[PDB]
Amino acid sequence: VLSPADKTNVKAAWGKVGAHAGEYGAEALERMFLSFPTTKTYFPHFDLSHGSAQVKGHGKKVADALTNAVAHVDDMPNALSALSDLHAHKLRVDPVNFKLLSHCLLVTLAAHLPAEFTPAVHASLDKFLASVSTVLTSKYR
Amino acid sequence: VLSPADKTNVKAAWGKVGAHAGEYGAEALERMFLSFPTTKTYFPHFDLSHGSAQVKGHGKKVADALTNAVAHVDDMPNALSALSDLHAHKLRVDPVNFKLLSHCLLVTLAAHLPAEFTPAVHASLDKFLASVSTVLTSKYR
Amino acid sequence: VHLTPEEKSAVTALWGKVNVDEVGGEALGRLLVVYPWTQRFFESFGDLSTPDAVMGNPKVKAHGKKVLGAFSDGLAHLDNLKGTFATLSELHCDKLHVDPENFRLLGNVLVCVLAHHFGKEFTPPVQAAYQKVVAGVANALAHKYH
Amino acid sequence: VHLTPEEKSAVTALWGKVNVDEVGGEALGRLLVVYPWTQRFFESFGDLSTPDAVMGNPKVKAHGKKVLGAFSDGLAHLDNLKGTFATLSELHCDKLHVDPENFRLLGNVLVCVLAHHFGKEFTPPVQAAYQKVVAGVANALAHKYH
Ligand code: HEM
Ligand code: HEM
Ligand code: HEM
Ligand code: HEM
Repeated sequence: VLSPADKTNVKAAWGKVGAHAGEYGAEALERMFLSFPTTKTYFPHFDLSHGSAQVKGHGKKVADALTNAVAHVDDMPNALSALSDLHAHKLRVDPVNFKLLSHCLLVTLAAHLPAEFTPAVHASLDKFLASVSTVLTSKYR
Repeated sequence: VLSPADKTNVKAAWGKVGAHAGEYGAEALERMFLSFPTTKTYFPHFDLSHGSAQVKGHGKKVADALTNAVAHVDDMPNALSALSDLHAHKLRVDPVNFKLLSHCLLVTLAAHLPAEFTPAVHASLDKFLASVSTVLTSKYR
Repeated sequence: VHLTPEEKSAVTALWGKVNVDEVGGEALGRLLVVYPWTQRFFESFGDLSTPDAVMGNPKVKAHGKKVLGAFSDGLAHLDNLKGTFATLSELHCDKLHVDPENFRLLGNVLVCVLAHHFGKEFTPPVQAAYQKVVAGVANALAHKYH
Repeated sequence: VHLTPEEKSAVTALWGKVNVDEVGGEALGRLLVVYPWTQRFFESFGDLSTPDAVMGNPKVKAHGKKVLGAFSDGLAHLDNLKGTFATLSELHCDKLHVDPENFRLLGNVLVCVLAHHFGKEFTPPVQAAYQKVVAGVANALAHKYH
């Protein structure tokens, strides 16, 4: 449940992510509203068209959050506190949506990081995102 | 997450259970084979019929466990390292099945605690079994 | 749902001692309390802060009424659940966009509550039948987010 | 499933680029590596000990062919999916008792995989068309459970 090997691979993947991060985060949002329209439902004060500078600005924020999380992997509950309150209490996102976004992030990490995206690596990111997610929902269960 | 409050009712309610724990762990098992037959596929080496002694035997085993977990409700990750390995690695039980059992355990508790199954307790109990389930499937991480 | 007839009867007969004025609140209230994110849909009802808040919410109360009332209708037309939750699905999948999983939830907490009222009477075989009924209804309000 | 003609095209377009002999196993292997409890169903395969073990097992790569093959029929039948998968649905539900959740999980690793091969070419719109498909396939496979 986030072994080192796991914390090592995450690291690399995100390692090889760099600054494209913001754009990568934006790309996942865009793939998520695309394949998971309903999700659009939480972003009504948003320009959700193809080049949304808003979407651009968020993709950044989200990615930024991941970098952090990646950075405090063994302390996420704490590194991610704030958002847990934002998401559970404030936004009240149906926990489900979390699975959709990780699937989207994954699909974008793979599309860009072909060489790094390997079963084990894929397996380690999945578990990673999986925790980030669990933490962002702790306010529920 | 097990808020303090949460731990209170788990104890208060489990404590209420007492020695019926066997019955209920058997009632619960039984409830699952019937409402969800899909789960019966993991107990081929058993007689799943009503009277059944084999199930009773296993029901006590479950009850006992719920017990030792309620105890160390504070550190169930260590409190279940064995069962965890067994469920994940040996049995490779699908994580979906946990949610079905917890539900039929809930439905057993409630069946036997009218004065005590309040919408607060309903809730705490619901959280802890999930806690339990997480651990029991954490090795899938 | 299928349901054998001994099932057909158990669902029923039991369903016959249900103070609807009462169960439909418990159920809609417990849900709001147990699976909290469900609250965003009923922001309008007001204070849902505590369980007692939720529980004492007359709006919560009057609504659960509406729900179970739909249940009985559905419960009456097992043979063709789709006809019944006709407009229902449209509303949830379409105007509201509520994840089907939730429907699934509302159902289980409505089993959980029957178990509370009827104690031993709610039997494993009985639960079994209801469980069937619940899946049906769920799927019926679902198959409109396709 | 519904699909837009620049949708229905595009899928099919990309699909034609697929090395069927291969993709099947990258997906299946990855499923087994990423969601280990699915290994239960494939105990007879040989050694699934490791990722490489799994990714390299010939029983895995061969069956990866059969599965991708199912996907091709579906594509040729983006309407009568139900009709198309009826028999498999039987194998899968009635006999193997695989949880329907596992199909969503499979179609989602094959999406990752397609993304994997095609890079920039699997734009978001492309993904979405595929998402549609994969999902239809899933309901289709899980039919026998409804
Ligand atoms: C990968 C997991 C996620 C991460 C890291 C994440 C991160 C964030 C962050 C950092 C913010 C606020 C940042 C700021 O304004 O400074 C935010 C807001 C938000 N999140 Fe998430 N999020 C995640 C998942 C989700 C999901 C699955 C949804 C539901 C579709 C969601 C819905 C929202 C919405 C609507 C907002 C705020 C929009 C606004 O500012 O009006 N989030 N998220
Ligand atoms: C909170 C939920 C659960 C608890 C507390 C639990 C606990 C246990 C315990 C204590 C044992 C026996 C260990 C021993 O004999 O040393 C066991 C075995 C087993 N469990 Fe579970 N378990 C849970 C969930 C499940 C689920 C959801 C399934 C799938 C339906 C499952 C399937 C099995 C099987 C097949 C065995 C083997 C018994 C045998 O070898 O004959 N368990 N479990
Ligand atoms: C699954 C069993 C359910 C049944 C039988 C049911 C039934 C109903 C009925 C009869 C109405 C009112 C229609 C009218 O009077 O015009 C309604 C409305 C509504 N339901 Fe449900 N419902 C179910 C599940 C859910 C779930 C899971 C949610 C969200 C968590 C939900 C949220 C809503 C909301 C927001 C409304 C507002 C309609 C209004 O206020 O006019 N329902 N439902
Ligand atoms: C979701 C889309 C899926 C498709 C299109 C698919 C396709 C197939 C096909 C074509 C076969 C064998 C037919 C034959 O040999 O004549 C098969 C068998 C099998 N499938 Fe699936 N599969 C899917 C999902 C799954 C999942 C998610 C699991 C397990 C979690 C699974 C487990 C199995 C197993 C264990 C067999 C054994 C076949 C044998 O007896 O050799 N399948 N599937």
